[PDB]
Amino acid sequence: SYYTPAQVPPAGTQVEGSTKLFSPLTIRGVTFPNRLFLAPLCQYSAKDGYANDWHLTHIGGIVQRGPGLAIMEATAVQKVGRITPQDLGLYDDGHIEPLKRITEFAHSQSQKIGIQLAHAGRKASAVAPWLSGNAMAVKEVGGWPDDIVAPSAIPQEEGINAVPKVLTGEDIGVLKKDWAEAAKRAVRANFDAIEIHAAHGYLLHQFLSPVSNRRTDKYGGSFENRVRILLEICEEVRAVIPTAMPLLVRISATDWFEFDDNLTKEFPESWTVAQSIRLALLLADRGVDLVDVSSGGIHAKSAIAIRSGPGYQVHFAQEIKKAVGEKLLISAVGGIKTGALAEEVVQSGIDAVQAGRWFQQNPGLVRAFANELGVKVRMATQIDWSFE
Amino acid sequence: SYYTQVPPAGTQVEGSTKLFSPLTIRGVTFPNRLFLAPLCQYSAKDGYANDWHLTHIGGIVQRGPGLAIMEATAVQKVGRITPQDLGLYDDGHIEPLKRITEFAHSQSQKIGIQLAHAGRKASAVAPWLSGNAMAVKEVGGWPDDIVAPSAIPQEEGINAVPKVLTGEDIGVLKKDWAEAAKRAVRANFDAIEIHAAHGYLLHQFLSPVSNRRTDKYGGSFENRVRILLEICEEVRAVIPTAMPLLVRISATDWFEFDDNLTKEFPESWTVAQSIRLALLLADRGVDLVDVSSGGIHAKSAIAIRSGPGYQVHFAQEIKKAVGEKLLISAVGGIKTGALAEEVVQSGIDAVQAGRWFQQNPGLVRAFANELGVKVRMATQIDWSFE
Ligand SMILES: Cc1cc2nc3c(=O)[nH]c(=O)nc-3n(C[C@H](O)[C@H](O)[C@H](O)COP(=O)(O)O)c2cc1C
Ligand SMILES: Cc1cc2nc3c(=O)[nH]c(=O)nc-3n(C[C@H](O)[C@H](O)[C@H](O)COP(=O)(O)O)c2cc1C
Ligand SMILES: [Cl-]
Ligand SMILES: [Cl-]
Repeated sequence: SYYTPAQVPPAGTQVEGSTKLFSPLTIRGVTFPNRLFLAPLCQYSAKDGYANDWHLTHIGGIVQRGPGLAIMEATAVQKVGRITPQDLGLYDDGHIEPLKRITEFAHSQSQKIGIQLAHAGRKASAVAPWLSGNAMAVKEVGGWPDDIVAPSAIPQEEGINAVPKVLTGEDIGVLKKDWAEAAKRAVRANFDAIEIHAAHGYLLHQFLSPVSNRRTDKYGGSFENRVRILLEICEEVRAVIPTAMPLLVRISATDWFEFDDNLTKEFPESWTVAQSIRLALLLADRGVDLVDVSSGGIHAKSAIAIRSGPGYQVHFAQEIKKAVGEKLLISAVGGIKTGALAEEVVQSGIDAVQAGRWFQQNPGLVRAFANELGVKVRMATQIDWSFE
Repeated sequence: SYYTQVPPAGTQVEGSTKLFSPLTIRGVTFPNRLFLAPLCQYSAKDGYANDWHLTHIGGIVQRGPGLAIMEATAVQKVGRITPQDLGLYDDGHIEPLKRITEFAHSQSQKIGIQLAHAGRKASAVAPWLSGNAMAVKEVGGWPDDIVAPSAIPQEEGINAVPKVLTGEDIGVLKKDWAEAAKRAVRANFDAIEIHAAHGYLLHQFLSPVSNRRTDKYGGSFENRVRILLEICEEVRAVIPTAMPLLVRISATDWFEFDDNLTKEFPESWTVAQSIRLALLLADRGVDLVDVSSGGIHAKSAIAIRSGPGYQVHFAQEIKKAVGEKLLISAVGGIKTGALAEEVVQSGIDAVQAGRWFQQNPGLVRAFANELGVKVRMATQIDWSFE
């Protein structure tokens, strides 16, 4: 073989330097070149759940610049489980082909790509956040307010959201099968990893939290009952995806009520960090490789933790990681917006960090972090050449 | 109508800089005067655009350059710079480029493409392999088939000696430039640029260093500019009258600024000739000239340099000479918003940036921040700042 090109590592490889952040991480059959992941970040740009060239150019522009793993936004496992009418879906076989075009591009760059499987439950059929932080998408704009579902018939915010329909046991069986089928579709779309969304007040968190889950069947009313649907979904997803495939779960570490004097009185039973630790070990027992630690979402008084400060919920990730040790990988997310902070989080014992907004603000976040840390991390050949 | 506006990304929503003020050419309005300069990606096979080009251009267009000019795109197969260049020499090239213009248009953005021919600098390797070396046939090259006005290699002992274009070859070449322009129109580009710079084919005719012909295409100024004037006429005859037509020139071979190089190359391409040419181009429906420099010789490299605004003065000299008869853009190290605004406030109509966009696709927002103004991004991108 003549004129063989010089071999190069994937973009995102630490070619000079010894930071932990830009050191590789292997989970089962996949090696990520570094531990700075793109967090799932809804784009509100789809019709009928299909990815289009917005998603391809958005994700592709970031993947050119070497995140260790690029996790695609919340992708609904049921049509009625979309957050907005503009969400991605994996509930139709037709969804596979456009997503495959994105994974193909990532793989042309020798990059790793994942997707977050999701269901919004009682927070479904809402409008994009630039229209409202919480308002219904009515049927005339593609909404389905009459068809949203939940563990209990309680609206997210009364007077704003539709009252959800209560899932029956049969409905829960169908839901679990649909989660598994969406996972099978993600595999057919050639994703390298899958994440289950169990956070941010969406359907699985609605079962986890006694604030939203008032059921008295086997899916509510005790810790074992409240985590049951998530544990069952993890088992059934693991049963249908390759054993080589990393399985991630994103959780809300707490409803935050436990940390405020008044809110604890108002909601004396809620989802808490101690329950998250207990849950994390049960997840590890079912083949979940990594848990990403966010927080919030279950109530108007408990927003999704999208905040303005640095590393604002790293401490939850650290408490969980201290409790679980090497039995489970942990990633932190939230305001991890400089290289110094990202490296400090992983040096403290956290296995990886994720950034969401900071990648959309700066698709070259990896190189910014590398520059701050005084190390060299390869970009795409064309991009590195542009610095000449 | 129930449940019913935002301006395009790149619109100055607060502030009064000239840089982020709109510019109208014929039937097209650009929301600002910061353009993405043509920037080869060396990522194509057989001239076809692919998802590298789509994700590269799309990621920049999301962030609102007034006009995104796509890289040198060959009008003949043998006119590619490298075997990895884009082409518009085959109808098959239309649909992949159409996907890119479709995405730009979904963002209400304007997109152009640079039609090009490398002449005696064709069939070279990508620059990270060599600044100048032949792509041999075994790696997709065509050294035996490169063409030029005169049988003189770019660098002797490095580049193949080119075949001399005959009169009939020149007729075919002009028809191929026009056919590529027709294909660019069918791919739904908003604007077209003719590449007449950087030592490539049309500059090879312009400069007496490379053009030693004694037919009607060499040996005098009128003869040396002839092929470019004729190509501009042929292209204008086949594209919409509403379409902006740009030309990129090399302002000079640089030999005129050094006594020894003037002795060694007593006739070369010069700024004064660029001024004369610019007015002839304006007469033929060229709307805007972008001012670069260099390329014709090892002793005259393409001006890709490390300093700020390093050939702004050529653009200013040409703009002073042509006045309102022609629009002028500057390029080269225009890497901060303060500099870009100073350049346009000196009378230049627009500025272009190449490397600085690939380094930072959000260059527009960086420049706007430095200037203390607000320039809209795609809705999703502006939302990510909440
Ligand atoms: C516009 C937007 C969309 C988001 N979409 C998702 C999503 O689809 N899934 C998810 O789990 N989190 C989502 N999040 C939360 C982020 O993944 C992330 O956890 C949060 O923004 C904090 O990290 P950051 O400071 O790096 O952005 C979103 C956040 C924003 C601002
Ligand atoms: C990698 C690379 C590729 C380029 N490709 C082209 C091209 O296709 N056509 C062109 O006219 N100029 C091309 N240029 C020159 C640029 O358009 C630009 O004029 C030059 O890089 C200086 O401007 P800048 O400082 O903004 O990069 C290229 C430059 C580089 C570094
Ligand atoms: Cl979310
Ligand atoms: Cl060039």
